[PDB]
Amino acid sequence: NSSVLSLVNFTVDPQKAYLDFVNAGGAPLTNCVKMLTPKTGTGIAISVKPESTADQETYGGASVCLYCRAHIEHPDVSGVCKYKGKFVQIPAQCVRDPVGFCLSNTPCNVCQYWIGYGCNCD
Amino acid sequence: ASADWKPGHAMPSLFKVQNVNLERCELANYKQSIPMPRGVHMNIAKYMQLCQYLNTCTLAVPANMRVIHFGAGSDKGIAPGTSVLRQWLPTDAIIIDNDLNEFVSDADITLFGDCVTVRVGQQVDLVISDMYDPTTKNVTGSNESKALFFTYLCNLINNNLALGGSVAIKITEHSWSVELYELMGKFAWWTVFCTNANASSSEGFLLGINYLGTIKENIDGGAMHANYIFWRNSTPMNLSTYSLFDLSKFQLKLKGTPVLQLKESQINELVISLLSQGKLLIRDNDTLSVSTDV
Ligand SMILES: C[n+]1cn([C@@H]2O[C@H](COP(=O)(O)OP(=O)(O)OP(=O)(O)OC[C@H]3O[C@@H](n4cnc5c(N)ncnc54)[C@H](O)[C@@H]3O)[C@@H](O)[C@H]2O)c2nc(N)[nH]c(=O)c21
Ligand SMILES: Nc1ncnc2c1ncn2[C@@H]1O[C@H](C[C@@H](N)CC[C@H](N)C(=O)O)[C@@H](O)[C@H]1O
Ligand SMILES: [Zn+2]
Ligand SMILES: [Zn+2]
Repeated sequence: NSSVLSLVNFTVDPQKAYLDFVNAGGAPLTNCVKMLTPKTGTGIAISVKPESTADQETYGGASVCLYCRAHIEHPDVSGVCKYKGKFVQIPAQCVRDPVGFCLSNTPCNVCQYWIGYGCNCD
Repeated sequence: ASADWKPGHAMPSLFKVQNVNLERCELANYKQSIPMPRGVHMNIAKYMQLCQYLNTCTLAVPANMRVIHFGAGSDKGIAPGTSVLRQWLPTDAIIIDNDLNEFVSDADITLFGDCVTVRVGQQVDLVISDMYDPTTKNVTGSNESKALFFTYLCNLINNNLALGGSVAIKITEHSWSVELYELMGKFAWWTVFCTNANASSSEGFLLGINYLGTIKENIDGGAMHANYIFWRNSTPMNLSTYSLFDLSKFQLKLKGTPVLQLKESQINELVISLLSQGKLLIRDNDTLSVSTDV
């Protein structure tokens, strides 16, 4: 873990740094906080309470946030993390690297579902 | 066994009333471990089982619930229990957590440093402690009452805990305090709860349910720890997480417990009864201020 974290600490684009590292075979960040949930939730991206469906897993919000995990500045103009204090739903085929998934996808605007992973706005 | 489907075991009055010497703790399955769901830290199950048991207790659950979680960090730099608390508690509850070492968590406020640096300005509603001092593993002589963070926690119960609030404080065979057992006598009810997910450890959560501020039961703390150990030595506990199969009722009931300000003279019997049933908290209703001091 210390390798990729100290790696995203030596660059101006931490998001690109992490993604290029794991796209090149680097080990995803471990110890993301996976919750035990009923697969009953709405299935949205980010939620005050777990909202996993049968195809998702829920993670503690801070633990899947690169900027939280590596103790570096959050890019949000408001300075407030989008994940910390909340829960994040991850497609189950993507649990090998929750942080990589969150760095690579964005929740829709109208609906709060992952674009391409639940957003049916088209 | 039906007990495998419960979140764990609570010390029965059968052992609370014994009078024995403190003996060594010898668990038949000691340190044996149970696999968890893939990627799920064991502390997820531990905290969830603790929460499931507290779901059967008369917890006061107000709006803007004030919760403080000591020993929330880990050697992995993350905070699984805090996340369980976020999942368990009402959305408008305030979680403040703390640990000697740096970590990141889903709490509202996170304070690094010794718990003695945590200055609680107002009274809180629920204290969770999972603190354990590594030096406790150096077993040299007799197993005596311990100070460490228990001194701080004992003073907290006496000064910074709402009437009607509750505590859940981790103890083990060697990590325990006479004073803290005695203070269980100032709550409407108390027990020691051992999760099934970690039943092979002498760990238990010393629970004080509904703080009353006066002595309901006179407890000999040294003797009570000896009873706790006598119970652990007498009681087969099978490691299990079956209680986590059905999580449909996991969240803490939204009781809307009222918060009242009252002078000591006005407590009388109705209020005492309401506090003992988890139906009332007495404390300030200002803005919570929990910060780190120098
Ligand atoms: C209960 N017990 C204690 N001992 C002996 O007494 C010593 C101290 O006993 P303890 O009070 O630490 O109790 P126990 O061993 O049950 O605690 P355990 O290690 O399970 O730790 C419980 C929790 O404490 C916290 N913890 C333990 N160690 C640390 C740590 N180093 N740092 C932070 N937290 C820790 C964690 O939450 C952990 O899950 C033990 O290390 C061992 O030599 C036993 N020996 C046998 N043969 N059978 C036993 O049943 C037994
Ligand atoms: N005096 C203290 N003040 C604050 N934290 C302490 C103190 N003493 C021990 N601790 C913490 O007790 C914690 C015990 C850990 N096992 C906690 C695990 C954590 N609760 C979890 O959810 O995984 C360690 O992180 C210690 O740093
Ligand atoms: Zn963050
Ligand atoms: Zn959409």
